Amino acid sequence: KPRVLVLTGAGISAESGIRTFRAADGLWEEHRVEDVGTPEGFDRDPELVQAFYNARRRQLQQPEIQPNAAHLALAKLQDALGDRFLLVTQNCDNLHERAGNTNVIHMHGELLKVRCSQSGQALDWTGDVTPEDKCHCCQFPAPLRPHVVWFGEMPLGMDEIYMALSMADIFIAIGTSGHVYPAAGFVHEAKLHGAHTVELNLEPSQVGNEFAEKYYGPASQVVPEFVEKLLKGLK
Amino acid sequence: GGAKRHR
Ligand SMILES: [Zn+2]
Repeated sequence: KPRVLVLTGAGISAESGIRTFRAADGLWEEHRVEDVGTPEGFDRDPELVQAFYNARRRQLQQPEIQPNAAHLALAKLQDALGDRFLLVTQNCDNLHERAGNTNVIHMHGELLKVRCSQSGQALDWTGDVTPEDKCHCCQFPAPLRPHVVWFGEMPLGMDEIYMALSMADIFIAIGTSGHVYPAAGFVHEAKLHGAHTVELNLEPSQVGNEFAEKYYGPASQVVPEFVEKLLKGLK
Repeated sequence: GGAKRHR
């Protein structure tokens, strides 16, 4: 009856056609992370940053965008393990939710949520954000910002995550780059507490003994077959 | 674990 914690990154959603939040060369595809993924960027040019996330939010909800087999396999794994399963994602898309996962910890926030920039309260939000969209949680309504964690900000749900990490029998990292901390350090924390560690990725992130078990290839192929193997090892 | 950071 093992406890399983799964961490996912941008690699699992790549095959779904998602404009990516994988940082490469300081770029998020064609935008400077410094400009649209930092608190300073939002302070320097909020109208641009709101437009960048408005565009991402729209693209996320286009009909061609669907959870892929890897998303579905994790939903099956949660079905089989119940409270013994926790999914933590660095992704701000909702493809895990659409797949059927519940209680997903979005450590970097969610594209389909916005946040009151003073209260910090988040709320579901599917449309554009305009300068006249303001909070309802405060005495003087304040501007709303994307509920996406930027580089330089503290990730969400870390107490819950580290608790689960200390308890996990199996830790699986899927589609993560190994460049973004503290997420990339979770494997180390998992191994310090005796978990069996697994990497499922398109390319190797780390080099060494820190993932005990590793399989590489497209997420839609490698992930369902690891999960299906794991699910048959319970029976 | 600190803030969200690269490298
Ligand atoms: Zn407010």
